Amino acid sequence: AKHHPDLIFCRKQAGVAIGRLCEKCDGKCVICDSYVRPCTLVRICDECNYGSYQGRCVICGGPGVSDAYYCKECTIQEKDRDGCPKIVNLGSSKTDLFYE
Amino acid sequence: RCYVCDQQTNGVFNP
Amino acid sequence: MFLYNLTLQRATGISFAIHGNFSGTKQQEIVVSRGKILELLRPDPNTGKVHTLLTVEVFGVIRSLMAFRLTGGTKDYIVVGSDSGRIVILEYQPSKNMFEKIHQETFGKSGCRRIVPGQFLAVDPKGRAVMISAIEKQKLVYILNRDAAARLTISSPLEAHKANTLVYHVVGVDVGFENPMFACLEMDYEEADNDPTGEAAANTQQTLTFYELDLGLNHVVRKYSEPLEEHGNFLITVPGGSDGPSGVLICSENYITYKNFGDQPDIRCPIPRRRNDLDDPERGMIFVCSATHKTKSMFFFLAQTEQGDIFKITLETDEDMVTEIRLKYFDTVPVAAAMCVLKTGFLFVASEFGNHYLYQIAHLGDDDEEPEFSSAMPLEEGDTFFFQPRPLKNLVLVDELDSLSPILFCQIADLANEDTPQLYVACGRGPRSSLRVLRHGLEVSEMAVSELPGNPNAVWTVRRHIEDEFDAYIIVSFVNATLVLSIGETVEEVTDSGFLGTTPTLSCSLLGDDALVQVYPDGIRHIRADKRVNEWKTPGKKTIVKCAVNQRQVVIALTGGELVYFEMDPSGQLNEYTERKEMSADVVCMSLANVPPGEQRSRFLAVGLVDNTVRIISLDPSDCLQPLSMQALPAQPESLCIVEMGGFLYLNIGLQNGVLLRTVLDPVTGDLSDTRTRGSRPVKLFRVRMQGQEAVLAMSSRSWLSYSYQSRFHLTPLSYETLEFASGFASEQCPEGIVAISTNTLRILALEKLGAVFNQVAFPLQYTPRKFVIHPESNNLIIIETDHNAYTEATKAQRKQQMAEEMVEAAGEDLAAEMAAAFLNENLPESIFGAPKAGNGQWASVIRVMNPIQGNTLDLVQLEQNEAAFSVAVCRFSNTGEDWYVLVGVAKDLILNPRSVAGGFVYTYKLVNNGEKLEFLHKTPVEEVPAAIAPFQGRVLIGVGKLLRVYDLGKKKLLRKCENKHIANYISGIQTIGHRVIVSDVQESFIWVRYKRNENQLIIFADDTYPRWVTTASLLDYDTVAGADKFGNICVVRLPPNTNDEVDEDRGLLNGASQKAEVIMNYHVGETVLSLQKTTLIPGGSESLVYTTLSGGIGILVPFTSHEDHDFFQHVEMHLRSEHPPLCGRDHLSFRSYYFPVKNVIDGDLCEQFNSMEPNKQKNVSEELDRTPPEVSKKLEDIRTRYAF
RNA sequence: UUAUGUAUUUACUGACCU
Ligand SMILES: [Zn+2]
Ligand SMILES: [Zn+2]
Ligand SMILES: [Zn+2]
Repeated sequence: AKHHPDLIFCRKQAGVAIGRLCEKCDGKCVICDSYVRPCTLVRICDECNYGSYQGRCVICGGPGVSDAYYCKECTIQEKDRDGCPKIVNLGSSKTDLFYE
Repeated sequence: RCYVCDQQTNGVFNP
Repeated sequence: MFLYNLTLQRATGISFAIHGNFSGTKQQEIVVSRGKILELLRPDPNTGKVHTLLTVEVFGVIRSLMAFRLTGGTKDYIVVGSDSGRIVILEYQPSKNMFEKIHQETFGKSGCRRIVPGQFLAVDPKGRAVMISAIEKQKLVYILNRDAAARLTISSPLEAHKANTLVYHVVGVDVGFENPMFACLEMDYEEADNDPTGEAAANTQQTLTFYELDLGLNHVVRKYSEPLEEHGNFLITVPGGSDGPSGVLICSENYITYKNFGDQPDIRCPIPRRRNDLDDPERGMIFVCSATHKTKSMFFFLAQTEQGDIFKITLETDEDMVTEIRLKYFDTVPVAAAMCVLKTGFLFVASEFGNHYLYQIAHLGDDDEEPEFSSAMPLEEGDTFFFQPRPLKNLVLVDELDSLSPILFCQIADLANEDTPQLYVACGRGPRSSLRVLRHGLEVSEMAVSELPGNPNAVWTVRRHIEDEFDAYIIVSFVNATLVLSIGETVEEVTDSGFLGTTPTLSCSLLGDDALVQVYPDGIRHIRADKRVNEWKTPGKKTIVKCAVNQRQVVIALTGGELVYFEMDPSGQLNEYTERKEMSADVVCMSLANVPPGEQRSRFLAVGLVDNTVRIISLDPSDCLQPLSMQALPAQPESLCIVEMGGFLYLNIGLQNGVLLRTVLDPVTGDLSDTRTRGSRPVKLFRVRMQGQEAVLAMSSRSWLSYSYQSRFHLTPLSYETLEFASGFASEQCPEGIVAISTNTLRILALEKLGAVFNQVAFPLQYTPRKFVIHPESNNLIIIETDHNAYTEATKAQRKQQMAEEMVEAAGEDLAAEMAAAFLNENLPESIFGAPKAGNGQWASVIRVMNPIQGNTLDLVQLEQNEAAFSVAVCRFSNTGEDWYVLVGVAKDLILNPRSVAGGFVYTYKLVNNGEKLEFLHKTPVEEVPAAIAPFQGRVLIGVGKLLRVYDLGKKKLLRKCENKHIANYISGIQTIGHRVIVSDVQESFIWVRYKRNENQLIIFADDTYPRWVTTASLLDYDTVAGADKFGNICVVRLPPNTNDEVDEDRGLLNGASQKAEVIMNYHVGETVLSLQKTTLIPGGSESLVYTTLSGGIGILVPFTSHEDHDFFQHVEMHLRSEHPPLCGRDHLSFRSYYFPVKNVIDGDLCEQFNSMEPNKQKNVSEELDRTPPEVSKKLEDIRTRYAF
């Protein structure tokens, strides 16, 4: 995300699998991470959609509910035509909070 | 054009 | 300030062309790409012509295009790879007549990048995968399948990435239901860029590489990788599996090579050069086209060298392995971008410059006479297999499809004294180049002539039965002559024919089976074989006015009005209705039309009255002589017509100045009168038949045909004069047509090219015409022709004589000096066989004064061998008197890459007497190529290149008067408004320069901030300058309101001038605009900037009047970017903002696709606009009606 | 008088977070 600067994206080739967002993060854009003007569906790679990882949230990794989208401001900057935006690592937040 | 709202009759006039 | 783009005659040059069963039937279709346009063409086999069926604007650059057939499939899907990061697979739906987008998958950022794929596109021949690949580093494989709804599906993109790797071409290796393989010519360059010795990048030969897709393992592996002992440029698929020896031919400079992996030894065949063609100092020879063909017995390849010499390559294999390849000189056509040989034996060639062609293949195979050679015959000493070029033997020309690409220079001028202006166009590359004159009318071609004396009023066209075509008679009357001529040969005045009645006649028609009605003073005739006339027409007195006939039913009037019908009996003779209205007089015209069904009355009555009124009356027996719906007209109609034109009955009145087009439906009459104008003599509306349907020829000062070409209502004029009448025509002398004269003669006409907008007429030229000027006294064109790599014909004659010399010198003892003489006096047409190419750095050039009426070389002046013209201006000096002058900027030894001129010249000519010839005056030298000449205040201004010099005449040579040296890189354009100079740099921009009267200085006082690469420009105001660039944009640079000129002459502002000018539009066109001109295309219209691009297209930029129009069309196209996205996926706002962001220009080619959606979308947009879709289509064609065609 | 290194509060940022 933009808030947690240590989160890294997957960035491999985007397949045909449509991204999903959890119930806690519905309406969030994936890159600019806002709520308004969703314009373009999320296509995620086949390694980040395999088996146990199907229909899972792009950001949280929770169980997905609705489809994921990019903003218009991510679309017209063509930040959707890079790799798949599946946030891979879980780092330094929601880990120490689990230990707290 | 017309009298009520100056709409274009465009020649069209009917009963 | 606020503009609006429209294309008038959209682009015609073809870059890619593919063929296949796109409709889904047995017959085949061509799909071509005009670059920005994607078109479907049907090669109509029986008549041989080529008909366009659909043309869409994809708003991208179609970087590659390829059709594929799904495994066990009927229809082929088109596959488009573009500047968007999108593969997009299209299906031609014939029903709705549009390209249904099947799928659209995103794989990288957009624009014509280097890394993301889209440039090269290969497909598996069975139809299971498709590879889209870039010029560097990355390739993608999609796996195509079909699922249970017989529907196409696409997997995730497989990856075939390979770093530091060029790709020259990629192709589908046929393997019959095996793992699909793709072959590509690669090159790895990392050791070529690591070693500064330079030789490591000199021995870095290509590799043929095969990518095999493990469908079992779902990834792409480099299977084979074999180097090449020469650099191949493109590959050709060989069919295989069961059909042939599966592999890839490799075309290359002077070679063709069959390679196939595993076991085939590499088969080399050196490319046949011509016998002793005079274009080779040292130059190789490549192919440019492939054109495979699978004739269900064997397979062959119609390859093509770069001159145009088509070869018939046939693989003849003794084993399952290949044995040896062999080829022969098939034929020669102009050089093509792509070929599609067709089953049913056609050959379509798409010349990249000039006209496209469709040939019928006459002698396929051609295995009878010709000296064919092969690969594996032990021939040494280079090529050693020659061929003598020859005219056509294997092909016959059938269709010449027209194109304006490349429009190199253009003028809007009215030189031929016609009312509307004309487009004078330079066109073509090389010996196929042409000046082309374009008008707005239609191709009115006369096939026969007669000379009808007196002053005839009218003509009518009638047959024996409804079933024939000969059209047995043709009647012509003015007051008292009937003259019902025989239609065929020996057309001459008639005696009392089998249909003739009396002399003073006024109408005719076929009413019954063979029963004619002819009308005169004692009107009623009814004549089938016996002259069964019953001529009453006497309500006491009145006997002549206003005939109005149909095929089954009649309504005629007398002085009075709503009157008699005078029908017939369906088994017998005529009768009448005695129910009359008698209508206080008021009649100028009546007209009707009849339907193809109807065992009843089955028509509608329209009458036009002397008062400012028309009237429609339904005369069905229930509700007879009872008026139905009312009218409005300003002055007087003088004409009426009813017609049906689609596949709503289109009521066409005409008044004495303007014309209308209503939309009368049969029970209810919702009129909706479309309007348009036509001296202004009263128009006359005559229903004729073209192409299969009917239309109205409405006639005035000039004639106007109003025909519905795919429901578009082209109201296009005619190229002939005024003709005062019209009627239909059919005969075996010419199948359909129009006989149309009320003035002193008689013409049988044909309207041949009927879809298009412009009338091309071409005047052929020798070389590539750079630009031309217009001698304004006694209008004549003065053209400079210039071509790199070309001989001037003095060197052609010297080179031919030299060839003859060494052919009679090289051991002639044993003999044939016949060969040298026959070589000297047999001159091949260079427009047919390709011009010879003079190595490098040679430059042919001539100067041609030409009549723009007949198109004849009124004067021709050659130049020397390397002395190439670049700029021309006619002018009239001030120090000398009235006499004209011609200034021609010439360069010498230019060599254009790397650029090293040897300094140029400026020739001065006098252009005596009327302008018909051209006397030399003097020859001044100059130290860099004078690429811009411009008359200014009785002198000239010459851009030497970084140097702007004023000049004046001397009797020895030209004399400079000023000079400037602060203008940047290179001059390419100079235009003046008077007291100001606009200097177009070749790289930066427009530079304003002031010229002083008291001094002689040239002071730069304004420039622009953007680098632009300006190609041409035009002045619009005293301040603004509209210009265009090499990349495709159009800028308009308006000076700020202050910018005081008075600057007398060290810091600049940003390393430039001080008053930075500013930009008030940027717009992308996709093609290089080469001619911008401010003009008015239709009298009664308005000014509009006209751009003529390089790829043949012609467009306009149109200002908006008021902010309601601007805001309306802005919301229209802002809705259409949402509802109607472009075909390639290329985002329309980000196509028009390709290099610079768009500003204040509304793309009206997106707007005029409002008329191309299904009416659900149209109702969504129109109620989102709060209008109705006919109201929006009216408002949307008003602008094209007003400013343009 | 710009300035460092640190012990060190106070303010402030990211629609950060059950
Ligand atoms: Zn966003
Ligand atoms: Zn991923
Ligand atoms: Zn989430």
